[PDB]
Amino acid sequence: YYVDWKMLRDVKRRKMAYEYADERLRINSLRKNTILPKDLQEVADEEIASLPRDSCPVRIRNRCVMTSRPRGVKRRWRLSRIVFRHLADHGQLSGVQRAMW
Amino acid sequence: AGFDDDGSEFHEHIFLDKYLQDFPKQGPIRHFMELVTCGLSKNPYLSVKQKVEHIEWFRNYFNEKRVILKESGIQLN
Amino acid sequence: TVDFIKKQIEEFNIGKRHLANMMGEDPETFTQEDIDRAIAYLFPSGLFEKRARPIMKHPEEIFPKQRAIQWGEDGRPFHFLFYTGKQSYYSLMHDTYGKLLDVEKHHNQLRAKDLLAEKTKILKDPIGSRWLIKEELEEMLVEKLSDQDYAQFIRLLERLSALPCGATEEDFVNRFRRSIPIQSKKQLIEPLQYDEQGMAFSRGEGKRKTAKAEVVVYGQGSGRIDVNGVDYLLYFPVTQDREQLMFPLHFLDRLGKHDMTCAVSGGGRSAQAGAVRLAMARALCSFVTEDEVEWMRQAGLLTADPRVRERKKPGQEGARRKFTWKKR
Amino acid sequence: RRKALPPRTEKMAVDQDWPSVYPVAAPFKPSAVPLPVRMGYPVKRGVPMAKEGNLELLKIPNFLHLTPVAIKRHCEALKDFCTEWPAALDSDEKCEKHFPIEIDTADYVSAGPSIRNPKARVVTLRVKLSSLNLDDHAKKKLIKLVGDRYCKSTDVLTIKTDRCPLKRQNYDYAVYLLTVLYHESWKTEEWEKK
Amino acid sequence: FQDDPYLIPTSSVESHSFLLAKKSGENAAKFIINSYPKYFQKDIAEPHIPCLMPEYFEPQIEDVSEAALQERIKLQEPSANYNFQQREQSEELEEATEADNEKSKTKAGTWRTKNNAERIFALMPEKNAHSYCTMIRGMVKHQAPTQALNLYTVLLNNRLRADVYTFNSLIEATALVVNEKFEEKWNNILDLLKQMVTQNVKPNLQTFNTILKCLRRFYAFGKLPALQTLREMKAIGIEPSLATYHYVIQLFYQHESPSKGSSLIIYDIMNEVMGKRFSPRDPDDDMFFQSAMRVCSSLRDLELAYQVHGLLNTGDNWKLIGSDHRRNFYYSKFFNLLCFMEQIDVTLKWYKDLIPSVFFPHSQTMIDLLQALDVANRLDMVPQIWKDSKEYGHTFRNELKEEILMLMARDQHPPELQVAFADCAADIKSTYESQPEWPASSLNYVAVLFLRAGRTQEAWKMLGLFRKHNKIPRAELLNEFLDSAKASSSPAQAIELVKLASAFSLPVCEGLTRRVMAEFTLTQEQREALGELTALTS
Amino acid sequence: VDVPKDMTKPEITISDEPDTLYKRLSVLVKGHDKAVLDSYEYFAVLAAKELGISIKVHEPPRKIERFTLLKSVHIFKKHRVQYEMRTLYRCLELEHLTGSTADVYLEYIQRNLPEGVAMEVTKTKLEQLPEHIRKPIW
Amino acid sequence: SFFTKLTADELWKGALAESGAGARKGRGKRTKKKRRKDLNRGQIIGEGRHGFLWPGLNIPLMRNGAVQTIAQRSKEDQEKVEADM
Amino acid sequence: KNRAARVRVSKGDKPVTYEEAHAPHYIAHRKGWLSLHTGNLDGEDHAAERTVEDVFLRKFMLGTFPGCLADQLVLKRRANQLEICALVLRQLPPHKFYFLVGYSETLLSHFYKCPVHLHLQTVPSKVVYKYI
Amino acid sequence: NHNTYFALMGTLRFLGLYRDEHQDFRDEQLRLKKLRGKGKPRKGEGKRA
RNA sequence: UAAUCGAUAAACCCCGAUAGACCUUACCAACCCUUGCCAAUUCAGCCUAUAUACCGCCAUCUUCAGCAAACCCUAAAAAGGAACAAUAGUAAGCACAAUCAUAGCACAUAAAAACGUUAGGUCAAGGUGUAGCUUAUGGGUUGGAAAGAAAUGGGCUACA
Ligand SMILES: [Mg+2]
Ligand SMILES: [Mg+2]
Ligand SMILES: [Mg+2]
Ligand SMILES: [Mg+2]
Ligand SMILES: [Mg+2]
Ligand SMILES: [Mg+2]
Ligand SMILES: [Mg+2]
Ligand SMILES: [Mg+2]
Ligand SMILES: [Mg+2]
Ligand SMILES: [Mg+2]
Ligand SMILES: [Mg+2]
Ligand SMILES: [Mg+2]
Ligand SMILES: [Mg+2]
Ligand SMILES: [Mg+2]
Ligand SMILES: [Mg+2]
Ligand SMILES: [Mg+2]
Ligand SMILES: [Mg+2]
Ligand SMILES: [Mg+2]
Ligand SMILES: [Mg+2]
Ligand SMILES: [Mg+2]
Ligand SMILES: [Mg+2]
Ligand SMILES: [Mg+2]
Repeated sequence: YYVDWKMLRDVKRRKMAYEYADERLRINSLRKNTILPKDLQEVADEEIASLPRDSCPVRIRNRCVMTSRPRGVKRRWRLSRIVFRHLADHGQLSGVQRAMW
Repeated sequence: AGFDDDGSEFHEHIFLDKYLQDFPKQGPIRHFMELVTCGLSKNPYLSVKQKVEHIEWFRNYFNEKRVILKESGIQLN
Repeated sequence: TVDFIKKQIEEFNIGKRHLANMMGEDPETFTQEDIDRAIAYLFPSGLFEKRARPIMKHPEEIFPKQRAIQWGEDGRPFHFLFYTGKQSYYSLMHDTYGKLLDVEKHHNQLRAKDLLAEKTKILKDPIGSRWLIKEELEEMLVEKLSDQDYAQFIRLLERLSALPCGATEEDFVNRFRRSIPIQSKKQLIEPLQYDEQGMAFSRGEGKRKTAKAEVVVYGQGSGRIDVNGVDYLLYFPVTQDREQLMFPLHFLDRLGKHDMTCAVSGGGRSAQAGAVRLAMARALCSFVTEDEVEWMRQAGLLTADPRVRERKKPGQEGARRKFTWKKR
Repeated sequence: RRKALPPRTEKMAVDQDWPSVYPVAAPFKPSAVPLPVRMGYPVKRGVPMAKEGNLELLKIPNFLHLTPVAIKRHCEALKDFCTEWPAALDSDEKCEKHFPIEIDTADYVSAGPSIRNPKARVVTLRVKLSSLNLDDHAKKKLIKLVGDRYCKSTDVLTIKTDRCPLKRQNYDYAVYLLTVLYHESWKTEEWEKK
Repeated sequence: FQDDPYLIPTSSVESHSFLLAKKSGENAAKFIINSYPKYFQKDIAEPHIPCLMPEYFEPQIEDVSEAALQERIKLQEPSANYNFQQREQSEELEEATEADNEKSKTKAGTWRTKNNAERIFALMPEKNAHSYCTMIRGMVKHQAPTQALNLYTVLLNNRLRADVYTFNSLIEATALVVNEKFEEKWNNILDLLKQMVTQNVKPNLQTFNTILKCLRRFYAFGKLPALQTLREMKAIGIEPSLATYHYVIQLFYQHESPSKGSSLIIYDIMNEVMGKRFSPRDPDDDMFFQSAMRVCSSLRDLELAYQVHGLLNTGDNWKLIGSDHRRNFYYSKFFNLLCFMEQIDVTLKWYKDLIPSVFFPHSQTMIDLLQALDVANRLDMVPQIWKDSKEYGHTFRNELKEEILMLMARDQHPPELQVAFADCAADIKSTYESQPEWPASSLNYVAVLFLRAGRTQEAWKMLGLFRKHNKIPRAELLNEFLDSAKASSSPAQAIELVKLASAFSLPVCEGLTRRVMAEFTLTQEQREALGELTALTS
Repeated sequence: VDVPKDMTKPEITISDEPDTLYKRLSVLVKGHDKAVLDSYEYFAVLAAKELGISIKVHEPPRKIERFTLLKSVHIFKKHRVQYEMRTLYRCLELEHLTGSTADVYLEYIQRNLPEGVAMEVTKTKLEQLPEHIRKPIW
Repeated sequence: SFFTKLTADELWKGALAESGAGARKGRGKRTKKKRRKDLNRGQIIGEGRHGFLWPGLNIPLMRNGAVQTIAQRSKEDQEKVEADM
Repeated sequence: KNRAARVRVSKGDKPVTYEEAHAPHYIAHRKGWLSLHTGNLDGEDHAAERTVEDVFLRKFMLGTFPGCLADQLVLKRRANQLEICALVLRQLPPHKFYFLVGYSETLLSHFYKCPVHLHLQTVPSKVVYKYI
Repeated sequence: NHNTYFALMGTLRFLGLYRDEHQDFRDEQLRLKKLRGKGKPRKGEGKRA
């Protein structure tokens, strides 16, 4: 199993975003330019809206890997602020130490 | 090591003008495809075949949607 | 634990031979400094505490001083002061008092015979002699000591030293004396240099508030300062900044008698002026005699400025200004 | 049936060669090291912990396989693979006259299962304009053609290529740009007359 | 092996068991990897190492007969089931599809072979080149070469040439069948050899390897054709492998027992062999070094034992001997010689290098240590060898401890080695009484050890422990200990000696009674001298 | 005493293609602790001295990356815990090398690189001139 | 969901709550029992719910002089072992 | 009061190892890191990919060596091959030790697509540094 | 892939090579719960029955 | 209002959250699925209640110095244990101190601060004992979670 149902749904969102990465990249090119006439751009808006909801990368939420905490998570280690401390204080992460200056 | 990129060279990545021959030369389609080609040519994250498919996608999309280009008022093929 | 230390001796010796074999140096010429370098190379532990680094020393250096056996196989203690708790300290005190009484009797006999041949050896100021601290007495007398007992021993030593001294008791007291280093805080004076057909040349370095300054001084030129290729008036429009520049020159009456080029990097408008002041002061030492260098360092030109910006602390505003604390 | 064996310390020879004991990187097994070494913060009445069961000694990297004798023995065997540097290029002044083109290439290493590092594709080319056959007109055209990638004070043209995924593609792209810049700085077009 | 002492093997059987346990661990992991491939489908390494990918034992296509066979041949019973399913729908199989299917049976796998072989010829007109490669290789282990001899004639009549692997098997097939006649079988091999050159196929290394392999089990006087074909190999330009010399050395070893002249032939051929760096390009190169040092160990030739030891490390120290059963025999027979020809210094210098490092001696090797120490009268190393024998030969301790202690009775006892004399005896005798038959000869050793050491107190206690063991030693020991007691003026021990000896009726009790009388006269104990006479009379 | 004989058998061949030349090979060794970097500096300098390269070694300034996290779990923002990451740099500056000499030095250097450190290799390849630019006129 | 698991010592320390804040002054003792059971008491390492026999853990390494392969107990033999445990 | 990575002091009879006897404010001062790799450096990447493997290795080794693990693992990462230094009590026989070491050296390699070394150091018991 | 991690560890626990103390604790607690008499009801009978 | 929750004296109030258009989101209204993430499990899953059962993490006294195992003594002992020209106190250890970091010292800062008090905060970082849901207090889709009559805390901008 996964840690949480929210994590379960986020994995599906990431998978479908990767599956539709190319299509959205191609459709957004027709919308983000001024050279082409607006008549085709209004239809481009329609087909980019016709895509499934979870396909956009905006719905992707960066949670923690271990505890799936939706907030307080560092991007470098993909770890929550609590699990990161729990590991660093035990010394299982290299180069990480208490700051004294 | 272990990544040859199908034995491609710099001319297969930088110069994609050879794939723009079946497009209107003097229309806004060239204005848009030249920016697309410039973007793809500065892309080290993709192989040559993926850029070929990227060009072919615009190819078939433009050749499929023919009524809109004729209705827009500009003569496009 | 005597046999354990004895085995540690042979283990340390065979390890020393094997370490010499590893490094390829002569085990006969292989010394403790070489042991330290060898361990620092083989086991490069990066730790801020030096005692946590791998260390290989003599067992009598690593292990503390162990108490010897206090009684024989018949149960009778060896020393006669064993039942006093601190046999070594009380034996030292007893010996000191016995020698005090011996000195008293000898001096009484000498005074009766009207013979004064002793001298005052109590003042050892030019040598810099001091009395042992409690730690230096605890490393000698292996058992633990007390502050009041240490003070009593020192006060008895003063009584012994306040009496006419002979030969043996002076040597006995001398082993309880430590010599201090020279607390002379005189600085090193840079010798006057001559570079490329130029006379009266010197250099100085200064640093204040993250601003590094180098001053090149010529004692044969006229009075002018060139800062970073431009004039000092242009570089320091503020009057106070130029007052800082005049502060070292005016004190030594060397305003128009030196030509100087200053190169300063970092800091703000006043930090650069202060760093240039410090560097200029440290550079003008060579062109003056010794009696004015002390006046200058007592005026504050030769001392750096450790007043640096303190780091902001979490939960506060400016490392001192706390948040608005609401009582209720 | 428990069985405890005395370590190799009692069997270690005094003149035994240490490269034979520690040829490659090892986790510093205490039974293979006759060196009695104590690592750790001492106790007020105790002493730093010995080598047996010491985690601090295992944490640190050991350079026992890189003792000076072993380094000598290893480097002596590598002399057959290396080639001799020509003495005709001892000083940079003749190196600039003979090989004026410099190719800055970046190589990276990191511990892990992965090799691909995106910073490895960047290739730099540095060429001095004082070693080419440009005339006055072609030089003044080339300066404005390149723009800010030419240093006026040092007279060096820099071409930094990233567009190609591979290092070899970036390299031959860079030499192509150098050739094209040289050839296009020579052509005087109609609009140059105004 | 792991370098931790708790994991370092102590004996050869322990090393073998540890290696086998480690191997069991690895293939147990591989079983999990193959059984659950979906847990290892994710790839992290960029170079995409293929050896770390899971393997699949399932066919890709099941419905198509032409596709199922090519998978099930390479992946035993499923191979036959694939043929049974392919022949159900009358699917035509060419000469290439079933050749590998037949090879699959020839590799793994009596009565089923005939049924399979009928499907080989009757079903399809298959090519002879793909027929013999299965048949002739199958019936050799099926123990029936008479029908392979018929397929040879079928192949000859079908105008198709015979490859090297045909004659590799046919010569051995006709050689193994012997009925009161060997010359006819050898002549058949000669006829096949002369047809071999006519059939325009060069005789490879393995052909002359097999013809020589055939000659060892029949005649001890068959070395003349063996040497002739040995020279015939050199005449063509093919460098022989190790087994080609090994079989010659084997037959020469067989003829070496009655006449020692062939040993010199072995030596002169070995001298020419050892002049180059070799490469094990033949799978049968394992027994060569076994034979080449058994020839030297039987005839006690260390001058060439050193050269045989030097031959293997010339090419490669490990790629020459396959199994550990043979490396143990290697080192045992090397050190059997090395101990007692060359000097004790050389023996001890090689002892610490071969005994604890490579492999642990067998029961044969340990006796050679004793024989090497006894001839040169070396005593300082006896406790040094005994401590290693405790850990290595505990299994043979009950059968070999008897001969490790006689060396002490042959040499003298210096006054500086009393502690070494005491420690070994104490360690030997303190373990058997806590559990191990105790022989009476070790008491005669401990008595003489303590006699010159002057320790009668410890010598007396251990004597009674065996007298209470329901067995009594000889009376020479009793007389020696009586001399020891009278030297220290202890008459109290002699009365208990004689009382517990005369009751068990030693054969030299008549002299034991005289020695106690002399001791009592010396120590002024005539009252007790008469008292013990009264006790023995009663 | 038992030393094997004929232990050496390498495969070395000399090709006719001219060897590549390098002017400066920069090595930036980054690590967490200074003792490992110092021992590695000693090892690399000594190994370069046997091969005759005349290395120059200097220490680039360190980089300290600090960040701040909450001290408690649910609600305490006045109290924080600050963590630190130190990165120390060593510069092995090599000059006057060839393609094969650089390859062998990098072999002996990277094969024994520690676990907690990383290396950045910057090669300045030498090249005289390409072909279409030597002395052409279009 | 494997990274969400902890050590049995940590599980028991929270289960028994021996260091609870209410048990310090004396508010506890209402349910006066604290029993901790070690789950690895009679747990032989090699045995599992599948009943696999491994030559290194459950069964000896060698039988009849030959190497033992990976085996598996029968359904009824596994049930007998289950009844024993 | 700080409570992270700290074993509390008992009446004076608990045995505590050197790693547990030091608070987290002593890391890199008195005690070192239990794992070394390059992802935690300044201009390097792929820190989380190694961190997740680190945690999985801790848990997998704890479950694989039940009750015989003395201290925490030392996870070295050096040129595509990861070494696992473990301190193990001599509770299992060497026959079962050698089964598990060989099992792990291949299972971990096939699960991480990278060579894995396993080194075991056998201790008679848990070594005690502070009071016991 | 937490699914791969969890499934792999569960399978090795079942074959007896990995030992999951947390899962053993859960199993022991659930066994005590079912013995005392408050277990997990069947699907479809909790509400109506 | 159909529309979360917790904190809410010092020790809450730009606090969980270094962060809310769908997601996040645990809230609500409409609709769908019930061995329903996993190899399997009369099983999964619950952000359901209990922080007055917990672990893990912290606030507070607190830059206070005391806590405390093994002992010994008191004309009995609930408890206390000190006189330095010394009258019953030895004492491992945890604290403090020392050391370490802010790359030269000193100072300063940072860090550390034991045993315990507030049944202090956190079942909603995560696991969890106990009591409760299982065609639902579980799992998915869509749309909404206003607004300020009013009071107050902390900051930014200024009133020159
Ligand atoms: Mg959960
Ligand atoms: Mg301020
Ligand atoms: Mg609220
Ligand atoms: Mg509330
Ligand atoms: Mg409160
Ligand atoms: Mg929604
Ligand atoms: Mg929402
Ligand atoms: Mg819910
Ligand atoms: Mg509470
Ligand atoms: Mg105090
Ligand atoms: Mg009391
Ligand atoms: Mg105390
Ligand atoms: Mg300092
Ligand atoms: Mg201070
Ligand atoms: Mg603080
Ligand atoms: Mg402190
Ligand atoms: Mg409460
Ligand atoms: Mg509450
Ligand atoms: Mg919960
Ligand atoms: Mg709740
Ligand atoms: Mg307001
Ligand atoms: Mg605030």
